This record gives sequence, structure tokens and C-alpha cells, in this order.
Amino acid sequence: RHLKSGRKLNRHSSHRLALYRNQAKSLLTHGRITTTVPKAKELRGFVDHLIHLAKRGDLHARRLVLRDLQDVKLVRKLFDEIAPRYRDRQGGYTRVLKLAERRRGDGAPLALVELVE
Amino acid sequence: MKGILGVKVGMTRIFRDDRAVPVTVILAGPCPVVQRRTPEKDGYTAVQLGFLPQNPKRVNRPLKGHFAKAGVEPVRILREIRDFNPEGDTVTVEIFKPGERVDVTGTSKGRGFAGVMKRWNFAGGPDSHGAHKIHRHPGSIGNRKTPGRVYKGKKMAGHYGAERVTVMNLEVVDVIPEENLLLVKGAVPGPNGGLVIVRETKKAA
Amino acid sequence: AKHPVPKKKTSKARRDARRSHHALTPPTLVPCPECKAMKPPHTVCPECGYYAGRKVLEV
Amino acid sequence: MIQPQTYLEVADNTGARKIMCIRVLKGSNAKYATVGDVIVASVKEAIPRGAVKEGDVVKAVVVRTKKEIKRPDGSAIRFDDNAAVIINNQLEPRGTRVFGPVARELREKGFMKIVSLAPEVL
Amino acid sequence: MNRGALIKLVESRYVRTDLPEFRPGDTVRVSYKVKEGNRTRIQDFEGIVIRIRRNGFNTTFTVRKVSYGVGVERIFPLHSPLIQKIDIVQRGRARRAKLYFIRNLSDREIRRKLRADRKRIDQDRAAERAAKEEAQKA
RNA sequence: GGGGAGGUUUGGCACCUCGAUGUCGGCUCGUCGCAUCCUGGGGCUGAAGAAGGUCCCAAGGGUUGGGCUGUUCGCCCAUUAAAGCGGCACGCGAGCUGGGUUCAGAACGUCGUGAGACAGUUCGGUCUCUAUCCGCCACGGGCGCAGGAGGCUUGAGGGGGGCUCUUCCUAGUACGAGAGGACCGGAAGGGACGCACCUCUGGUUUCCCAGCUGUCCCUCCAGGGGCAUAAGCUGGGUAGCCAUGUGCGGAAGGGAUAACCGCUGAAAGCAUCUAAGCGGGAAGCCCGCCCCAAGAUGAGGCCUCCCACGGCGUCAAGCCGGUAAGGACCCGGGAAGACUACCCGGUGGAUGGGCCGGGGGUGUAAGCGCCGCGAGGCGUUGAGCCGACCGGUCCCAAUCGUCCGAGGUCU
RNA sequence: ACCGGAGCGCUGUCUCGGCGAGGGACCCGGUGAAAUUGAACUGGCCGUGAAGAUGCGGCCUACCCGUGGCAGGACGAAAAGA
RNA sequence: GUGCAAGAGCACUCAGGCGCGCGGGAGAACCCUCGCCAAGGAACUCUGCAAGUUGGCCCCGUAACUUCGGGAGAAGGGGUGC
RNA sequence: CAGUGGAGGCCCGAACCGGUGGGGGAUGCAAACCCCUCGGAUGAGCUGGGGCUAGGAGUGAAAAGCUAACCGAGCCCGGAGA
RNA sequence: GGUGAAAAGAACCCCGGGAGGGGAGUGAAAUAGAGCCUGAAACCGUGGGCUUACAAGCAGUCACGGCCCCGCAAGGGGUUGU
Repeated sequence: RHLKSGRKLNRHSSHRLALYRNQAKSLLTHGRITTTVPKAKELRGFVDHLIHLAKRGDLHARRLVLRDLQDVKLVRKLFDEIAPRYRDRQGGYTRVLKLAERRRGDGAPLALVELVE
Repeated sequence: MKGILGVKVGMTRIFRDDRAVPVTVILAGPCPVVQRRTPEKDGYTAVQLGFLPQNPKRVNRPLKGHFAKAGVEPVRILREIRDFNPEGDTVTVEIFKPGERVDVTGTSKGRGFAGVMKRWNFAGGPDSHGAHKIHRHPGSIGNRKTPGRVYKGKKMAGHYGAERVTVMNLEVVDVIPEENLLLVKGAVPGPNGGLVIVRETKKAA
Repeated sequence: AKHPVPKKKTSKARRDARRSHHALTPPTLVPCPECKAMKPPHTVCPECGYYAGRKVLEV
Repeated sequence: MIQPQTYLEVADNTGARKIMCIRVLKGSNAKYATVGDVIVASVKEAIPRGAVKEGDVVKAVVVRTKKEIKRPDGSAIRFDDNAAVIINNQLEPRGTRVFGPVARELREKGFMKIVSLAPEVL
Repeated sequence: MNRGALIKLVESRYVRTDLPEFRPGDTVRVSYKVKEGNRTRIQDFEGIVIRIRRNGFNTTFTVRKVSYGVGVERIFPLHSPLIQKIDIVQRGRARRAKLYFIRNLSDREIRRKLRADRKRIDQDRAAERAAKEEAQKA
């Protein structure tokens, strides 16, 4: 009974983690972003968690988040602009939605992340 | 030869007696008895048994709210106990008193297409000395020229999961009407929270 | 060009049987609310749009 | 899990000190033994001025193992080794000098001699 | 009916809420037992423990104790046959919980690696006759 | 001294195969045969009992682990109720092993004036990823079942499973000079095997937690990041997966019988277990059990549920367009799964994710004061984090909506 | 780094295998060969036959086609037999 | 460039260069390569083939034999960080 | 004896040669390749350039191996439509 | 190898990035449209007429049956249920 727990894959565990990371990064800069459907899924989960951490303000979190991320000015906007608005929000702060066509060349279900406020 | 429907829960080892006992629990609960079946217009002696109530718009049409006593359908629908002619009302759990042994039927969880070792059971072998090619492999099948065929049903690789089994001679040492539970010698086929009927056991009758 | 090699030819009709259970497969479209075109189900269209309708900056 | 080809040490005067596991007495397929179990043994390591010599083949019973066994109340117990005790062709503890903790499992088995002199019975 | 946990939690008329609190460090004194063709004994078993496996219902604990011969590992089912069991001096300051490294080198290093937090014994001295003060106050 | 059978040994023949039929044994997988090794039973006994000798019936299930030899053979070791013989290309190299064998090297003994040769030996020496057809085991799609939808079934026929040891009681009674040492029933554990299961036990967890190393970089400090796998290294590890672990399966009973044991009874005034009739009697046959399963083309049974003329066939079966029960498309998914299917849920909704609580995993963190010049340490503290998990929560993703769907043969 | 025999420690060689890992395997989209190929409409037994049959009889199982998978056979492919 | 006994070794990285001319989903059996293993320890096998234990540097210490060179890193043990 | 000194078809081991035990590959990445491991490793060492020795002839630490990916006598062309 | 007697070898619109087409236009002929006369077969398509989802086969043959298309009759062809 394999997969009888969860988690989507296809990369190196390291490579994966790094992916999710960058996705959160490029995301948090912008907000409305095209990607593939499953990527989009596990992504919105991942980042939503990170932003719920952002809802707080402990140096603990702050670091841990940027420990997962990179840019300082990004922690700044995270805890000065983004997280402050989604203060009163307590869940899926992002929303990802599917689009037509399918990723040309090999055909793939596509979707788009959002700020959702 | 009576019975009761049920959903699985619990498994432990409760220190009953003084010794330890693997405790599989089942919620028989309010499992309806909605319709009997007589010899001439059927051919046996059976009864239909529902389960958990949540059913409004998604069900409708015949219901057997018709039948002759409504009560609405469960949501986990109904099954059938042969050689069982009850008293009338929806039967709970206490059908079986603590201290008796019983039979039980239910679906086994799904392990799907597996490797022959973890299926029937073969052996494999050559992890080193031989080749790496035939690790988890059946090796051979039939004889050379005659038969020259592959035996009908000679055990082969494939499915070993989404099936169903009936286990016999389990022992119930408790039953709580207060929330509808049934505490038995742990051996419970299937996963925690699915389809499972209980019926009376067999030994010498 | 190894052990398994087609013992005798494989007949026309047979190829059409493999390709019988092959065949193509239709798509499916749905009306767009607050719009006037089709879309895949549960989807946004750069012509139509979901709720609010983001983008729709086609030329 | 006791199986043949297993080095065991003795815990008594005997005339020996370390023995190798040979077969089991159980059903002709029971290639496994444990607490209170009947074993054939080829001696491999003994103490010169003794009785049983280096290479003797006698019988034995397990008292202590590296794979603990569960007591029906769910409380297991393990003595870090593979210690046994020489028994004879007549079901009898040869020596007289028991060493260390034994198991009362043996008590139910019919080795009352052990449990007796046995210091820490568990 | 859903919360199966709730089910097994209503199976909690089998609960030991009457025992000394320790950590996976030391522990020591007594247990229960059987012993003979009619039971009738509670063989005392001390021990320096090893593992705490939490489970809610039957969170069992494995106990190391070396004696007469050598080391011995007895696990206990936290909830019935063990009548009172009561420890001696808990100890701790341990980092892990699993103490496998002791099966390797069991000696003075054991003593060389375990110090009781004094605080524990401080609350011991307190709760001692803060209990008679409790047997005075309301 | 005669007669047969079996087709395993050893041969006589040279018909399929020299534009190929890969020869030994072992791994894996077996299946059948009975002139049966063991387990049932019975007859005989130069059989007191115990145990044995022998024959007759009986394949249900079982036939163990090692030493040596490439070796099947065999000898040995520890055992077992027992360590059965044989067919199937002496089963199985498009399934493995290549160790043995009859390549080229070399040598050895050896024969040969010699080159090389020798059922004489020894050492090394390349089994070729994709299954087209048949078959077998798993899974779908079309159509079917002479109205249309759901839900619960019936069991044709088949498959699987069928084992087995010691111990105590009867009683040390019967027998027996004794030593020995019983049927009959009963009780308790055992092992092998099949089934399913995470509860206890124990291994597992690819980033769930920690300690660490050289480092590069954020940011000099601390702190934090990647690299070291495709986790850098280890100490641990929830669920889910598991076997040593865990609960069960063999059964009990019914029916017909073999070998054989019997009753009333003749022909043939007696006798007979038989030619008429009846009884006992096997792990064996049929069932009782588990599972499949109405493509059981014969498509069955049951509980309901919906229903005409709407346009060409007037009279004869069709045909065509949307509907009724409904079904499906897309989706949120699943202890379900190669895909498909099977299960469930789609705002009137707890399906995934986020979230809060819970368990559980890990083990006093980031930082703050406080001691030692210092590594570090006391405390703040069982803290922080926290993968599957028991649940609570519409915060966000299941919007909107698309299309197939009876018009009800006849005798 | 040449062929035997032993020993200790050591370990999944093994009892006996159980999770895990990525990458292929498997589904969507883009390109897309090969050896072989008398024609096929290619199930089983029991016998036959130039001796080893879906194809001959007698005589059998089963709707039409496919996806994944195993390897008995098609005296399977490559070799005008060493 | 940094570190290890040191160095053209090795892990990170300078500079410089690249991600290898199909991907995306799934998260089967199997297979390639790779990790953990209870308890037993070559019982496996033709053979410990394989894979594992051993691992660097300073210190202690070393048989028979010998052609006095060796055999010797014999083996057995003790440290190492700050 | 001590110190000096640094000899060697010396010892461990890169670049450099080879190709031993296995695994993989087997219409391959490939008409011999990879991954693990292995042996030399200042010498009978390896290495770029120029130059020569050849078909019954050469070259051979010696297999009848190399002589242009197939060597018991290369390849080509010709008697030869043997 | 071979447009046609001759280049008259296709202006203009139209979809299209183009490619290639749809008309125009060329002439006897564009079914002579540019490696283009005449275009066998294998060969892969498209529409339509018969038949097939209880079915055992060197695939057809003889007969009998229905269905469809011809034929003034009687005849005949295409087909395949048995």
C-alpha cells in the first residue's frame, strides 16, 4: 500500500525543498504566478504555512522563514506589508487556479497563485 | 446463527483477567433491519441491515422508505444476514453477550499488484552469487515440452489487495451499549473505520 | 533484434484492433458566466474569466 | 531466536564454558528455540581440569538470550547474551553451580532445579 | 461514532493515574509478579530504565538493570499487572530518551553521565510537608 | 525351474531434428503416478502386553537442518511420527547458477623418432536489455441479457484448505515371573503450514527532532543557509509498510463406501459376511468452511422507481430529436489503484490544503539575565519546533454548468 | 591482484526476507526503429502422424478487442552445424 | 584560496564554466544503483564471489624463521576535539 | 657503536601507465564502454616528433599473438567466368 | 531521362508566419501545374452495399437460405447465415 500517507515528488529531496523555496520566493515578491497544477498544490500548502508564521512577529519565526528563504528586504516586506494585511486571515492566504491551453510542447495542467485579499 | 453489522475501531491489549488481550473494537451501532426474505419468493431466509443515518437529497427515489416502515436509509447502505429472523426493531449490538466467540466478514485493505514473494509466497534467491537479474522473481513456471502449457492457476504474480475475507473463532469479552461497541480478540481484517459484519461462529453446530 | 522476434507477420485487421481500442478522445467545454464563450470546466479564460476575472488584457 | 550455528556460553561448573548450538528437540522443522528450550550442543570451549571436555556433544536448556520473550501479560525480559545450561540424555542439570539471573519461564517448563539455586529469578 | 480516539479514550477505565513521575534516566524500586503454581508473589524489580514509548492507553517503559550475572532489560505495560511499582530517585538531565549507548559501555560512565536535577528533589522537600500544610489548608 | 508386467537403469534400432533439438547437477516453480517413507484402518502372525515381522485398502497432507564431494549417488552429524521411490527432453539456461563439461594457453604424468595426440589429471577462460502469436495471473473498453434507473441477492460450476508431535488422567489398574507396560474416553501445551492484522515486541520514516565535522555565504558576533548522495555523519524516531510480532484456519457433524468386520439366508436338509435384504467401518469420496462467481448467451431471483404519439413506419420491425427514474462529463479526493476501473464528497459542503486543539515525535532551543580569563555552564524550560495522525474550523481550492438518458417487440 | 585447508573478528551470503530511495518501468503531449515475417480466422485433452499438433480424427473451454505482467510452447529468433 | 601529516589526494569553494537538445505527471509488480535491520553469525555458496569490519598521523608492542636485508603497519592495544 | 650521508629493476600512493575479482551494460554512451576494487608506481619505466624492418616475409619476455576493428599467412588488382 | 507544339511556366483577390491552397488567368488539354506524359501492383486512406459481439479456423469449396444492386422475361452479380 504505497503512497498510503501522502506527499508529491519528482526531483531530489534536496532539489525539491529548494524548488518549493524558490517558488515561495518569486511568489512573495509578486503574488499572482503561473506554474503547473501539482506544483501549485503542494506549493500553496507550503507557502501558506510560511505566511501563517509571518502572521506572528517573533525573531524565531522571522529567521526560520528566512532560513528557508533568502533576501533580507524580503523579510522586511514580509513583516511590514504582506503579513500585516493577512493579519485577520487565518488560512489559505494564497489561491491557485487552473488555466486553458496546457503547457505547450508536452501539454500540462497549468494554474496561478494569488495574494487573495 | 445471528449477526450484526459494524465499523472497525480500536485494537490494543486491555489487561482483562490479569493477562493481556489484543482488543479489536467494532461499532455495530444502530444497524437497521428493514426487510426479510421468505422461501417461495426468495429461496432462503435473510434480512437487510442498514447503518449510519446521514442521507437526504443525495439518495432519494425508492428509498424503501417505502418498504413498509421507512426510517430512511443510512449512508453506508445495507447488507444481508442469512438464517436470521429477528424480532423487528433495528438491532443494536448486544445481540452478542460478552463471553461468546464469533465469525466476522470484511474487506481487506489494498496492496494491489505485488511481487510474488509478497503475494502467495515464492523465494527468489541469488542476491549475490548468481545474478542480480532475478531477485524478486518467480524463476520457472511449467514443464518442458509436455504439457508445453502453463498450468491453470499455477500461482503467479499479480493482485493481492482489494479483496474480502471472513475470519472465524474470535472472542468478544466486552460490549458497550452506551455508545455501541464490541470488544473482541484482535485479528481484525481491513483498515480502521470501514465495512465489517459480525455473525455467530461455528464449532459443532 | 533480441530474443523476442515477431513470429510471422501481424495482420492488417489486427493492427486495426490494437488501434480500435486506441482511437481519439473528445474534449469538453462549458459556458462562461459574465462572458460569451467556452472554457474547460472550473477554469478561467483570457476571453471570459472566473469570478472577478483577472488578466483579460487580450488585444 | 535461537538457531543452529549459534555460539552459547554455559553458566555453571559443568566442566565447560562455551558451547555451539546444534539442532533443537522440537518438531522436525522447529528450527527455533528460546526460554526453557531443549537444545543439542557441540562443546567448543571448556576449562581443562573439568568433566565435559573441549568438543563434547551433550544437551542443554536456554535460560538467557539476546531476543527477549513476551510474557502473556505483555511484560518482556532480556539477559544480554546466549547463556544456556547443560542437560543430559536424561533431562538433568549436570553440574551444581548456577550463575546469574534466570527465567521463571523455565519454571513452568520442568526445570525446577534451575529456579531453585537460581539467584535472581525473572 | 467518528472520533475513534474518543472510543479508545472511553476505554479509559483502565488507567494508572497513581504513580511516581520519572524521566528516561534512572527510576529503580519494585514491581509486581506471579511465581508459583498459584501466583502469590510480587518480585521487586529496581532498574535504571531506558525507554519511554508513549501511546496514551498503554505507554510502556523499558527498564535496564544489571544484576548478579549481567545486564537485564525488562519492559513494563504501564497499566495493570505492575501493582505499585514505585521508583527510587528518578534522576535525569538526559538528552535523548533512548539510552542504547549504555548497553555498550555500562560502567562508571553511567555514573559519569547522570546527575539528578536538584530542583526535582527541591519540590520533593517542598511537597513533603506542604502536604501536611495541605492537610491543614482548604 | 516356469509365466507376466513396468519403461526409472544399463543396451539393440537409426525414423522427426546436422540451413541447430544448448548435453551435468543446484537455485527457483512445481504437477501428477502409487508397486506408500510417515500419518488412518484392517486381516494374519513363530502377536501376553509393549513394540515388531508381513500382506491388503488408502495420496488427504507431509516428507526437516548441516559436514564432505561440481557431483544427482552415497557416507556422516544433529534430529523426526517420518526423512518415500518415479515421470514429465532423466521437468524447468528466451527463468537463474556456469561450479562440472569436450575450444584455442600452459603444465603435469603419458604415448608418440616427431608435429601433436590420450573416458588420465590440473589452472585460468564473453548465457545475446524491448514477448508477435498460444498459455497462465491481474485489469479494463464494446456489446450483450428481446422496456428503461438504482439497490440487495441466488449459487451453476470451480478454486483454495484438509497436517501433526510430546505431556499429564483413567492406572501403574489388564496382561505379565518380573522388567516392562494397554486399549476407551478425557485434559494440556508444541512445531510445521494457510489467513488476516499494528494492539504489545521489534526494523522501518528522503528532512519529523537533535548533536557534529571541514567549509563557503547571509552579517564581524551569535545566529542561519547549501555542499558533502542521488539525507554529508551519527544518535533517535509518529503514522503508513511489515515479521520474529499478533488473533484465528485445519475442525467438530452429516451422507455414501473401500480393504475388511458383521446379521437373518438359501441354492446344495448342514455351512457361508451375499446371489434378495440390513449394520459397522478409513487422514481417503460428497458435504459441512473460506473465496470467486448469472458472458449459469440459460444472462436467472428479490426490494422498489419512471413512463406513451413527440416526427417519417397507417396496417409489419425500425428510424429520429429532446426528456421521467437517472447516468455521465469536470473537479476535492481515497488504508483504492500500473492506466482504467471500485469507493466517497462537491457549498444544503468538512473532500484537500491553511488554521486551532489533541496525541505523538524529539528533548530545556532562538534570545534574555547570571558565573569561569576561557571552552562552556546555572537558570528562564520539559521549551521550541513539529511528515503522514484523532478531530474542530468554509479561511482558500470543489464556481458556473455541459451532455447521454424510457416513448415501453410479439405469441 | 596466481589453485586448495583452517582460524578469529565482521557483516543481510544465508534463516528470510521488511520498509525506504532516486532513476527507468506505468498515464498525457513531441519525434519515433530494429531483427522476424508463406498466409492466418492461432484455446485444452486423448490418440494419431516421417514418431513432439489450435491446423488430422475422435474429443474438449469458452461473447468482441485490448492494458500491465510471467515465461511452458510455437521443435521460439541469430548460426546454409564448429 | 581553507582544512587533514603533508601534497597535482580529498570535501567546500576562488576565478572561470556548466546544468549535459524532450518533458510532465503520477509515486504499480519488476529492474538499476543506493541506505537501516531485529535475534542467529558463513548455517549461503562450487568459493566468504559479493558486500561489509578494518581505516590517517604520534605513542606502546611483535612469533617461527632467515640468505641478517626482512619477515613488520606482523598481530594486540592506546590516543586524537576544544 | 654513534652521527652523518641518501643508495635502490625499494616500500604506501596521484597525474601516467595497465586491466585483476565482481556488478552493469549486450540492436549499448560504445564494432570492449562504465562503476566498484585492483597491480606498477626511479625504472626491463612511461611519453610527443622524425625514421626503418612486410606476406612465406617481417615483429615477436613466445599465443602461431601484431602487421590497419576478422592473421594458421594481411589488403588490393589480375590469370578467373579457377 | 522526357511540362507543352510554344513559357504562354499562373498577374489579381482570398485563408495562412510561411508552407500550401480556393477562384481568377494560360492554352486543344492544368486529370499537361513545374524532377510535371502515359500512372500496374504491393501500399495506407474515404464514402457507401452485404455480414459479424454462444464463437473451433490451409479460410475455401458445393448446396440451401435471406439482404442489396442489375435484367423485358427467364437469367445474373455483389454478400454470407447454415
